[PDB]
Amino acid sequence: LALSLTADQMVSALLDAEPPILYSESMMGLLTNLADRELVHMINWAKRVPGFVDLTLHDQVHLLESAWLEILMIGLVWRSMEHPGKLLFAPNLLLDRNQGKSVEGMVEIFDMLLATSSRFRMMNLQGEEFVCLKSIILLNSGVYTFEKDHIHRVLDKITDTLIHLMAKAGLTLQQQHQRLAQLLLILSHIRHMSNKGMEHLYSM
Amino acid sequence: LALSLTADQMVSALLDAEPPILYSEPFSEASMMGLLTNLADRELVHMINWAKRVPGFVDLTLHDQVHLLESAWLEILMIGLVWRSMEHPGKLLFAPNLLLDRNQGKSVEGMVEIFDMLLATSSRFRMMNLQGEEFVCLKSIILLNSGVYTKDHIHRVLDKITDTLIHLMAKAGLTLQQQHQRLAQLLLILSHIRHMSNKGMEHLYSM
Ligand SMILES: COCc1cc(O)cc2c1O[C@@H](c1ccc(O)cc1)[C@H]1CCC[C@@H]21
Ligand SMILES: COCc1cc(O)cc2c1O[C@@H](c1ccc(O)cc1)[C@H]1CCC[C@@H]21
Repeated sequence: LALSLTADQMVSALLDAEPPILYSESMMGLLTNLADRELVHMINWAKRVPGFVDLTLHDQVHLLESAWLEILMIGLVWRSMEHPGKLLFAPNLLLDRNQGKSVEGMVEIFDMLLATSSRFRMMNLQGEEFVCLKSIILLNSGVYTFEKDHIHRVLDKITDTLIHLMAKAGLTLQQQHQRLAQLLLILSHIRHMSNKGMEHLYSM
Repeated sequence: LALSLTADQMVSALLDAEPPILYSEPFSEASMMGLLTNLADRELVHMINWAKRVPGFVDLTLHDQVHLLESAWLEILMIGLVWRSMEHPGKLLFAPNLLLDRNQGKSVEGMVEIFDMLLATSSRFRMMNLQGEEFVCLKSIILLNSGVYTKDHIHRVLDKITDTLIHLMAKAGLTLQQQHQRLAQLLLILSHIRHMSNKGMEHLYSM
């Protein structure tokens, strides 16, 4: 199972499962087109998430319907870290705050996205950490609105992994749990952005 | 000065700051909505007082104090609700003289879903053996984290609360591994309370 993998194997597995950075092929049409092409990859990525495929098809689908937008958003935020003030939706679709105002109600979400991006930059989020957070989001957003014990052992597994990475990075015990906490609190914001995002979508 | 408190002082200050449990005054969609809102308005007053006793909160500008309370008040009301609904399986203790089960949620249009979410969370708390000391720490984190990205001072209090939480677990006898694992389970649930607050605002803003 996934419960038997070591911290290094979990990370290595997660890294190798990573989806590719897709390209942007009226504003909304590009984002939905890009988002929809991204969705196909997400699914195949989910199946590579240790612990995921051990669930019933119904649960696998419930977990994806629940977190797909948070997942797209954390990926968006991730590739935007080295472009302060901008959101890199795709290598050929990097938009800034002003371009957001273009669509109705999008400036509020952009600012939250940029803010979450600064936070990651300010924190120096590592790629190894990032893939862990993304998996935690997958297994955690639909888990309370549903197996369950399995999901919780896997989440503890990823937590161990996260801590393991910090230990190796050289952080002290106290820094380790302080960072884990900071990283996890950010998921609340991502959850919040996803909710706003859904509202913005449903109104179209 | 709040950044100078020890894990034990932090706990004491938080438990002392705790606001009181209020009482409410078949239900129709109209009266039930009035009972809940009346209770909420009265609770909000004590929350603001409680907010001011949260280490580092008053050190913030008035504009930031208002932003934090404005974005987190429902999450705070709901975590309090979930907390006092632990011992009452399948029910929500909005107040002693107001314990509603899921069926009394259908009374209001589209509230039964918020109800199921709230109840599930209550189960998770019960299931996790959530302790009052841990509970006051989460509530505080909720307050300070809800609008922090929409600052340096705020993150130190948070780190202070993280250490307290761990401290509480260490004393309880959990191994280092169990400490980090429990810390995560607790924090991942704030993600769900956030969602509930969000669906809650939608429902409230809907009428
Ligand atoms: C960004 O504002 C949220 C947002 C608001 C909205 O009304 C519509 C959309 C939004 O994010 C876009 C997105 C595209 C690619 C990504 O990697 C992430 C998100 C797509 C996702 C679904 C429709 C469209
Ligand atoms: C199902 O609750 C969501 C909910 C939906 C809604 O449309 C209206 C309300 C709700 O929660 C109630 C609540 C009252 C006391 C508490 O301790 C916690 C929540 C109050 C809070 C603001 C208006 C009312």
